[PDB]
Amino acid sequence: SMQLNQYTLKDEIGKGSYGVVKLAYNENDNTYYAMKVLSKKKLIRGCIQPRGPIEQVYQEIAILKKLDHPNVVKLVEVLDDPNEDHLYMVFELVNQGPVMEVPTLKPLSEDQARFYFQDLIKGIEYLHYQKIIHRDIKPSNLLVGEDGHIKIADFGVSNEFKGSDALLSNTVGTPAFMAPESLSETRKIFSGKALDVWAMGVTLYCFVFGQCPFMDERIMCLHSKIKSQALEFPDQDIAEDLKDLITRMLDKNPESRIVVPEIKLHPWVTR
Ligand SMILES: CC[C@@H]1C(=O)N(C)c2cnc(Nc3ccc(C(=O)NC4CCN(C)CC4)cc3OC)nc2N1C1CCCC1
Repeated sequence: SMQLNQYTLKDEIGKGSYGVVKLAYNENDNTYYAMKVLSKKKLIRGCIQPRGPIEQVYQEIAILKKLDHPNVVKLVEVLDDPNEDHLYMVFELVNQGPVMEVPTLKPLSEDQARFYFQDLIKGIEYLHYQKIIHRDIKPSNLLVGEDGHIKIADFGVSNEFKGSDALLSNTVGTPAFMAPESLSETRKIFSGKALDVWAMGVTLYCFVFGQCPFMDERIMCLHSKIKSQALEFPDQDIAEDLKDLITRMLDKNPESRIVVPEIKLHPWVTR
């Protein structure tokens, strides 16, 4: 292990382009946390020129500091010495980790999917209320806590807006979960809340089938399938109310796509 202020850093629980995540034991309160460790030098290294990479991280932090909800992760501390390369983001630990990796041969049951989907609705409703568009909803960003409920993580590409919805032009997120309106070659403008609904719909399909509705290892071909291919369900066999709900979330037109208030009232959700 190693010591970092009051924390004892232990097993590595994650890694990515961002850096790494360590299990961190706080010696003052005898509690485990998740510590994301980022290198400023490594971060330095709809196609708008975004703000710089360290600056994106501070935007993520600013968003996380506004959020306090049982189905959203909780940032507790940021350590950022101006004379050090590393930035540390300390979160409350979410015991059981990501709900699933996709693809998997082990999909969730319909009832287990409903349970988590209800948590996902509650978290997204809260985020939208707080004027945050998440932009990277997918199963691996939904963490299962000790109480068995999911929490929405990874606000790395999330947007904060003022007014009734965001007006977005940047094509960010995970390709398999991006909505068709975000994928035009033509520079255009799209609303944010519907992006999250689309991603929820892909997520729900993944929950019950273990594989995404649009799949291709070639990202260019994946984008084409999302824009042009009709949604199809395998033969293996889900309830018709579930197919209806997924179908409505995966409406390619964001003007007619189901909205969160309606999702809350859908038969599959309320049973
Ligand atoms: C801090 C970033 C983010 C967050 O926002 N919070 C709050 C968070 C809270 N708690 C966790 N917890 C755990 C996450 C992953 C694991 C785990 O078992 N990881 C494996 C280790 C071996 N490796 C080869 C494959 C992965 C265990 C966790 O808790 C015991 N993760 C969190 N994550 C991330 C979610 C994926 C990476 C970390």
